[PDB]
Formats: sequence, structure tokens, C-alpha cells
Amino acid sequence: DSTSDLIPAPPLSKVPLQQNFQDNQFQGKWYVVGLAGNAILREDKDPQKMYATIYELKEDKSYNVTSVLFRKKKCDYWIRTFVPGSQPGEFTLGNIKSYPGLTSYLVRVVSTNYNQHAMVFFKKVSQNREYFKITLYGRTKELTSELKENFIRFSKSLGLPENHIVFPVPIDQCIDG
Ligand SMILES: O=C(NCCCN(CCCCN(CCCNC(=O)c1cccc(=O)n1O)C(=O)c1cccc(=O)n1O)C(=O)c1cccc(=O)n1O)c1cccc(=O)n1O
Ligand SMILES: [Cl-]
Ligand SMILES: [Sm+3]
Repeated sequence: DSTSDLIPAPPLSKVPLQQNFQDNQFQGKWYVVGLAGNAILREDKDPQKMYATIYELKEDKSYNVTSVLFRKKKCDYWIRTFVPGSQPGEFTLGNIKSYPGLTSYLVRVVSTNYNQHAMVFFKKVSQNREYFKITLYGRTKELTSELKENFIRFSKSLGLPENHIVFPVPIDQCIDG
């Protein structure tokens, strides 16, 4: 039982796809340097900590995707599969049936230069609620003001105000491995 009110997901036509996406070059570790979405809310109290996400390309060209978070004084590891979707750089979540309430989960790589930064769009329908976010990934924990301004501009183009954009605080626990 619940009530919630969400900013509507944008149409996919507003979400670019990285041209000539290179699945091998996207592999390895990325830090989550920025997050924006309709369930992201900037909170001065308990600021969001940076986490890292590792993409490994499998034989069948799916990704094993592992996020590492520091929570309650320990490293917490979330492992899932991204299955290639309708075009290069687009994916859906593998094994959707295994996640209660989940009916769709879409990933689109918007832009990346592979060796410094990426922006990736996610849309999920869970218990019939449509959540979306944009993740700004960096190969390092810092990115330029330019890249952050680009991220903010892109987020706003998808109907997100500034208070639904956060920049997780760099940490050293867990994510330096
Ligand atoms: O709105 C979104 N995110 C902002 C709020 C995140 N959050 C607060 C943080 C929670 C902490 N965890 C989750 C870590 C564990 N994860 C999961 O066992 C998981 C299983 C199945 C689907 C799924 O999505 N998750 O996360 C992250 O920090 C984390 C890290 C890396 C990737 C990732 O996805 N998450 O969440 C939520 O509780 C939340 C609310 C609504 C939808 C949703 O998916 N999540 O995770 C969102 C929109 C569209 C796709 C999507 O995956 N997300 O998370
Ligand atoms: Cl992630
Ligand atoms: Sm999630």
C-alpha cells in the first residue's frame, strides 16, 4: 500500500543513443559521479555516497554488471545482467522475472568517450510505477565542470529540476579496489 507522485518519464525520442557504440571499450570500472532522476532528491542530510559499477562483457555479448556500495560499514555488491536490446548501446535487464513487481527495465548509453566519462539513461517500471534516471559515470571520481554542466543541461531537458540532481560524495571505502 502506497501513494507516490512522480515526474513523468520523458519520451525515448528525447534520449540520444551513443553512435557506433563499442561494447568492448565500455568495459571495466566506472564511478557514479552524478545522478539525476524522478526518484533522486537532493538531501543536505545524509548526502549520497559515491559508488562504483563494473561492466564485464560476456561471451554472448551481454554484460555482467556489478555495483559496489559502502553501506553500514561494509562493501555491498549488486550483480545483474544487461542483455543487448534493439540497437547497439541499448540493453534490458536479464531475468526480469526474478525481480518481484518489475515489468520493464531499459538501459540506453547516451554518450561516452569510453576512457573518461559516460551518461547512461535507465527506465524501470516497478509495481506499475515508472522511474527514470540518468547516471553520469567517470573513469575517475572527479569530472570537469564542463561535463557536469552538460549532465545538468541534459537532465533538465528530460524534465528534471536541479533538486533532482545530485553529485555523490567521493569516498575511498570499497570502490578503490
Ligand atoms: O530511480 C532510480 N534510482 C534512484 C533511486 C535509487 N534507490 C535508492 C538507492 C538504493 C540503493 N541502490 C540499489 C542497490 C541494489 N539494487 C537492487 O537490488 C535492484 C534490484 C532490481 C532493480 C533495481 O533497480 N535495483 O536497484 C543503489 O543505489 C543502486 C546502485 C546501482 C544501480 C542501481 O540501480 N541502484 O538503485 C531506490 O531505492 C530505487 C527506487 C526506485 C527504483 C529503483 O530502481 N531504485 O534502485 C532508478 C531508475 C531506473 C532504474 C533504476 O535502476 N533506478 O535505481
Ligand atoms: Cl550503476
Ligand atoms: Sm535501481
